[PDB]
Amino acid sequence: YLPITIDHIARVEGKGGVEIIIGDDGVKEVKLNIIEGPRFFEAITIGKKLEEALAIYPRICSFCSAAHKLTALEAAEKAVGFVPREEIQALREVLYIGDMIESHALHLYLLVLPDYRGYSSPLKMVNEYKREIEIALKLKNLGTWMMDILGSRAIHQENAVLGGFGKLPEKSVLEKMKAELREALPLAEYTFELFAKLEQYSEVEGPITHLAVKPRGDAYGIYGDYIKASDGEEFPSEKYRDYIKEFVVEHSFAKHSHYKGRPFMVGAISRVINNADLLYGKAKELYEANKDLLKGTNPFANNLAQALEIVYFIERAIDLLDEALAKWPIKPRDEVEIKDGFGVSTTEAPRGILVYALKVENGRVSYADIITPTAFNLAMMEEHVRMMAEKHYNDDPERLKILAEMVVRAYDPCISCSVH
Amino acid sequence: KVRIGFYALTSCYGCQLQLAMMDELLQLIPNAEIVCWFMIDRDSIEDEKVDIAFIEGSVSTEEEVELVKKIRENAKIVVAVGACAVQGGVQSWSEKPLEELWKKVYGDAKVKFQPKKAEPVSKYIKVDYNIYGCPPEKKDFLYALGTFLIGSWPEDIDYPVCLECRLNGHPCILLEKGEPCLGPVTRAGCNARCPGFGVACIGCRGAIGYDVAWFDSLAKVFKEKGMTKEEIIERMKMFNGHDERVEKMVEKIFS
Amino acid sequence: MMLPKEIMMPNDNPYALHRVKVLKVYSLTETEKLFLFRFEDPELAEKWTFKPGQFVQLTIPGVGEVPISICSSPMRKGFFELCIRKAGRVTTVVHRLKPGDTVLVRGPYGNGFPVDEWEGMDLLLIAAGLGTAPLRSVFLYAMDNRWKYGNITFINTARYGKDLLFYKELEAMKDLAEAENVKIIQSVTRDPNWPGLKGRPQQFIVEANTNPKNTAVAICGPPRMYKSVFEALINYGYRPENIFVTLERRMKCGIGKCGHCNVGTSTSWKYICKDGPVFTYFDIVSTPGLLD
Ligand SMILES: Cc1cc2nc3c(=O)[nH]c(=O)nc-3n(C[C@H](O)[C@H](O)[C@H](O)COP(=O)(O)OP(=O)(O)OC[C@H]3O[C@@H](n4cnc5c(N)ncnc54)[C@H](O)[C@@H]3O)c2cc1C
Ligand SMILES: NC(=O)c1ccc[n+]([C@@H]2O[C@H](COP(=O)([O-])OP(=O)(O)OC[C@H]3O[C@@H](n4cnc5c(N)ncnc54)[C@H](OP(=O)(O)O)[C@@H]3O)[C@@H](O)[C@H]2O)c1
Ligand code: NFU
Ligand code: SF4
Ligand code: SF4
Ligand code: SF4
Ligand code: FES
Ligand SMILES: [Mg+2]
Repeated sequence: YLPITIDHIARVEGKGGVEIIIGDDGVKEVKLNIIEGPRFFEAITIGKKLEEALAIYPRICSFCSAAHKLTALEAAEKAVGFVPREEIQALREVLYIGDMIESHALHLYLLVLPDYRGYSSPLKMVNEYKREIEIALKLKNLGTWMMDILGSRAIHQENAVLGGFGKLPEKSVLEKMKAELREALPLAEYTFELFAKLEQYSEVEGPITHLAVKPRGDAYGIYGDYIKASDGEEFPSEKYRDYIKEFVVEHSFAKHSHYKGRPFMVGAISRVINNADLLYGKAKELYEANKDLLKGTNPFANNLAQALEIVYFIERAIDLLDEALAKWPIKPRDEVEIKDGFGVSTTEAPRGILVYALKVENGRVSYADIITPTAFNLAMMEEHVRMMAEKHYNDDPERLKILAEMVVRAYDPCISCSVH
Repeated sequence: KVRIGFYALTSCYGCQLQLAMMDELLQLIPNAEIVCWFMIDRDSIEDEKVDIAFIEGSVSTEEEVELVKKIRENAKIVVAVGACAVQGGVQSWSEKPLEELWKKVYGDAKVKFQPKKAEPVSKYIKVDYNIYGCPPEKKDFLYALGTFLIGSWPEDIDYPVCLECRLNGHPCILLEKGEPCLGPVTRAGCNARCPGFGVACIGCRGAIGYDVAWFDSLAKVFKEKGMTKEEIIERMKMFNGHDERVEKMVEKIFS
Repeated sequence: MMLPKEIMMPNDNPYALHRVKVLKVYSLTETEKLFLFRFEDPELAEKWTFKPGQFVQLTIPGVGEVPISICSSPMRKGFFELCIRKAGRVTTVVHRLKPGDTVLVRGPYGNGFPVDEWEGMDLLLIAAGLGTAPLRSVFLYAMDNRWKYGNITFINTARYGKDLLFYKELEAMKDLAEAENVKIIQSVTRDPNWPGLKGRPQQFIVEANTNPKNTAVAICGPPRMYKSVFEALINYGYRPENIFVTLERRMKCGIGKCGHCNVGTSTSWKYICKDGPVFTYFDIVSTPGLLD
C-alpha cells in the first residue's frame, strides 16, 4: 500500500517526521526523518576563541540552553585545569535546576498533557483545565525567574562566564528565590499526582538498557564523572567513545547511538532507575510509594519520572541556596588562565546525558564533540515506535499517527540538539 | 481577526519559545487567529493564507528555500524573527565551505537530504519587517504584535545598545577593563543585559542598518587596546557573518 | 494664541490632548486629504482660536503624533481644517480616518505670520507644494478681513498639475477675485503639457498687483526655492524687512523640550516650535544652514 507519514510532528521541539513503512507482515520499517538543518556547531567553533566559542554553544537549543552553557563551562574548566569554588558550583547547580524545572514543566504541561486531555493545543485549554494551566505557568515562571536571576535570561544565559558569574545577585534576591521554591513545592506535588493518574500503554513493554550519570557526592544530582547502566557496569566519563558508537543513518541529520550493539535510553526514567537510592525527602517518599509505575521497561514512565524529578529538584535547589548563603559574600568570578588541555564533561540534561568533549590549544578550540540526549534516544525511539506500530497495525491511520506521536513525545525529543 | 503563522526553519526554537512563554500571549488568542504554529498547535496547516507570517531560523536546507518562497507567496506581511532569520545567526560564523564542514562533522556518509550554508531569509524572499535578538526580547514581540494589531508597523531601531546602557547607569566595560564590547554598533532593545551583568556585548541583535554602523571607529578603539585584526573581525562577525561592511571597514583601519 | 487652561489643561500638563472629531474628508491630490475637525467639547470648540501659520499636534491613538499646520481661517469659529500628506506610518494611519472618528489634538503652537502688524498694506503669498495650507490660512484670513489689507496676490505652484493644492477652490475663486483686488496665479514646473501656466514663482512675481514698497511677503514651501525667490523679490524692490518664510524640522513635542527642531549655529541657536516656524528674511540671511 502506502506508508503512513507524518510530515511535521507537532508539540515537539525541532522539525521532524515519522515514516511508518507498511507491509504484509504488520509494520516493515520505521524511519525517523530529521529534516532540521545541520548547523555544524562541532565545526564552526573549531579555531575560535574559547570565551567567544562558549557563548554560542547554548544556541543548539532553547529548552536546554543552560545545560549546554554549564556543560561547556565544565568542559572548558577541565581543559584549562581550573577548579570552581564550592559556592560558585552550588549557584551553577541552582541555575541548572532552574533549566530542568522549566524544561520539565513545559514538556509535561504543554506537550504531553493536551494529547492526553483530548485537545490539539494548550492554547485551546484555557477555560476547561484552568488550574492545570495556572500551575503550569507558575512552575515555568519559577524556572524562568531562577534563570533570569542567575543567568542573564531564560534562553541563552550570558551571566555564566568562565570561572563563575559576571555579576551575582544580592542576598535578598536569593532569599526570595528560596521562598518561591518553598511555595512551588506543593505545585510539584500536584503535578506528580496528575501525571500518576495517566496511563502507561502496555504495547511498548520491553527490556530497556538505561544509561545515566553517576552523581558526584552522595545525592541525586546532575554533575558526575561516571556513567552507569541498567546492566550494572560503569565507565569513566572521558572514556565514553570506547563504549558508545555514533553512526550516521541515511534518513536523518542526527547520529544514532548504540551501546554494546543495542539501542539504549537516557532521560528522567533512566535517572530514576539508576540513581533511585540517592533520592532524599518527599522525592524518596513519592518514589517508594509509586515504585510500581516507575518500572524501567515502559518508555511512558518518563513523564512521571520528570514530575518526580521536579519534586526532588525544588528541595535540592533550596538546600543548595542554603549552602551558598552560608558563605556570603561571594566573589562573582575567578581569574582563569587558559592552558592547553582536553576536558570531557557529562552533565545530566533534562532529557538525558549530555557529553561535551572540548580540546583547547592556545586559548582556542581545536576539537569539539557533542553528543546530546536525543541523539542517544533516537535508536530506542525507532525500536519502540516499531513495536507500537506493529501492535496497532492495520488500524485507523489517525489513531496510529496520534499514538505514535505520543510514543515519540514520551521521549521529550529535542530535534535541534540531535543535529547540533 | 488577524491570521498569524509562525514557521520554523533551521533554528533552536528560541524565538518561538520566547513567544510561547509570554503571559500576554493569552491576550493574542481573542484578537488573532493562529494558523500555523506547530510547537503549540497540531491542527496547523503549512499551506494556508496568513495575514502576517513570522519566520524563525536560517535557510540551511533546499526544502527551506522552497518553504520560504511558499511563505512569501502566501503572506501579506513577512516578518523575520531573530538573528538566524535576519542575519544568518551564529551558524554563519564560519566562512568555510559546506563540504569541509560536512566531512568534519558527519564523515563520509550520505543522508539523502540536501543542506546548504546558513543564509538569512532576506536572500531568498523579501522580508517587510525584522525582529532583532537571539532570542528577541519580550518587549520587541509585544511592540511588533501590538503595532500589527492596530494596523501600523514597528519602527526600525538605528541606535546602539550604549543608549540603554547609559540610561540604566551600567559601568562601561570598554572604558574600564578594555573588553571587546560590540555594543556601540549593535541595535538596542535588550536593555543592555550583558553590560549590566558585567559581560561584553557579542552583538546578538545585529549591527545597525542604514550604513550607520561604524566598524572602523570601533576597530580603531579595539586596536588602541591591543587586539589583532583577525580577532576584531571574528568578534564582529560572530552574529554579523553575512555583513559585507565589516571586512572592508576593518581592513581600512588596519591598512 | 495664548488660550489659558485649554492649551495646558487644568492638570497643568502641556502634553494633554483634546478630543476632536473628523466631519469631512476630501481628497485634494492622490497623496493629500483635507480634514475638517471640531472639538467634542462645545465650550472648547467655541473658545479655540489660533493664528494663521500656527500648527497643531495630531495624535492618532496608539501610533503617534505629528505636527500639522492649520489651513482654515481662525474666524471660521467652531471648526478648523488640516491638510495631510501620506508620508509614512502616522500619516498612513491618518489617511484611513472616515468621518465621525475621534482623534486627539493639542495646540496651537509656535508663532504665526504677523498679520496684525500687516494692517493697511499689500499681501503677496508665494506657496510651493505643501506650503499652500498655511498660506491658505493667511489667504482666508485676508479674505475674511478684506477691508484691513490692500491688494493681495496668491501664487501657488507645484511639480505637476494634479498635485496643485486647492486647485478647485482657487480656480472657482478667481472670478470676483480679479474684481475684488485679488490675483491668483497657479503654475506648474515639471509638466510641459499642462494647459495652464508654467514656470517658477520668481517668474510670476513681476505679474503681481502689489505695491513693492508696501507689501508683506509670505513664502512657504521647500527651503531650496527660498534663495531664488529672495533674489527675485529683492530685485523688484520688495523691502527685506517685510519678507517672511516658514521652515520645517523634525518635531516630537512642539513645546520646546524634545530638542529635535533645532536650527542655526552657536551664534544664533533657535528652535522651530518656540522661535518659529515663521522666520524673517534677515534671520535667514544672517545664519547659513537654515536653508537646506
Ligand atoms: C510646522 C510644521 C507644519 C507642517 N504642516 C504640515 C501640513 O500642513 N501638512 C502635511 O501634510 N504635513 C505637514 N507637516 C509635516 C508632517 O509633520 C509630516 O508629514 C509628518 O510628521 C510625518 O509623518 P510620517 O507618518 O511620515 O512619520 P514618519 O516618517 O514615520 O516619522 C515619525 C515621526 O517623524 C516626525 N516627522 C517626520 N517628518 C516630519 C516633519 N516634516 N516635521 C516634523 N516632524 C516630522 C514626526 O514626529 C513623526 O511622528 C508639517 C511639519 C511641520 C514641522
Ligand atoms: N504646510 C505649510 O504651510 C508649509 C510651510 C513651510 C514648509 N512646508 C514644507 O514645504 C514643502 C512643500 O514643497 P514640496 O515638498 O511639495 O515640493 P515639490 O513640489 O516636491 O518640489 C518643489 C516645487 O517647487 C518648484 N520650484 C520653484 N522654484 C524652485 C526653486 N528655486 N528651487 C526648487 N524648486 C523650485 C519645483 O520645481 P522643480 O520640480 O523643477 O524643482 C517644484 O514644483 C513640504 O516639505 C512642506 O511640508 C510646508
Ligand atoms: N535536556 C536536554 Fe538537550 Ni535541548 C537534548 N537532547 C541538551 O542538553
Ligand atoms: S535567532 Fe537565536 S533564539 Fe532565534 S532561533 Fe536563531 S539562535 Fe535561536
Ligand atoms: S559597556 Fe558596552 S554597551 Fe555599555 S556603554 Fe560601554 S561599550 Fe556601550
Ligand atoms: S548586550 Fe549584546 S549580546 Fe547581550 S543581549 Fe544585548 S545585544 Fe545581545
Ligand atoms: S518639537 Fe520638541 S523642541 Fe520643538
Ligand atoms: Mg555530535
